[PDB]
Amino acid sequence: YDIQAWKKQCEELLNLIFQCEDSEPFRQPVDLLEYPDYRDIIDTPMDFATVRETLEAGNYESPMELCKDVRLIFSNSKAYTPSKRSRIYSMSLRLSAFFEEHISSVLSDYKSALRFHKR
Ligand SMILES: COc1ccc2nc(NC(=O)C3CC3)sc2c1
Repeated sequence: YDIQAWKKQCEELLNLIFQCEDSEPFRQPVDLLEYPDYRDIIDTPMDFATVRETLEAGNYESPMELCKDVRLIFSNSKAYTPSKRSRIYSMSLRLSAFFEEHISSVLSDYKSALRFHKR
């Protein structure tokens, strides 16, 4: 029932994501010189370095907020892809499956700890 445990769990999951070759396109903000129309489609850019920096600055209050930003990385990829068969989008789908598989226990444990705190 540790209310704070999610933070280090998220740090470790981000470390695993950075070791995945599938995270390459998502490690830093999308390069606007490479994709000049990116901001005409995507209103809120997001990337894993921004997520890691937000976490390390103490600017996430819960793992749900971190999960919302990670999911935005994947929805941006889906919105920007010209095809569902594109390389970068295909990498985003595998990385999303990996992330969802690992974040589920983090969210469950945190929500359970909060419920215990308010019992
Ligand atoms: C910024 O995130 C994405 C997501 C999907 C994505 N699909 C792409 N496709 C191409 O470049 C084709 C050779 C023409 S570039 C790209 C970039």
